[PDB]
Amino acid sequence: GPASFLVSLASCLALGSGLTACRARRRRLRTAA
Amino acid sequence: PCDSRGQRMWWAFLASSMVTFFGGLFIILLWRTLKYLW
Repeated sequence: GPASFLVSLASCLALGSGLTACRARRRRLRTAA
Repeated sequence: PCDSRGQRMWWAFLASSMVTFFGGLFIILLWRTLKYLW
């Protein structure tokens, strides 16, 4: 139980961090364009 | 075959759920107390 919950939490946090990082550089690095 | 239940081991699922819930509560309370006690 707890191990699966921790795995799901870590996966969700990693996915959120990756999506935020991808969107951040997609937006700033192309502010002029 | 059939009739695969000779006895009951219902405690396993209940123990897993209870340990998950109570471990979450205990770790949250420990985090709160550690923040309180720096």
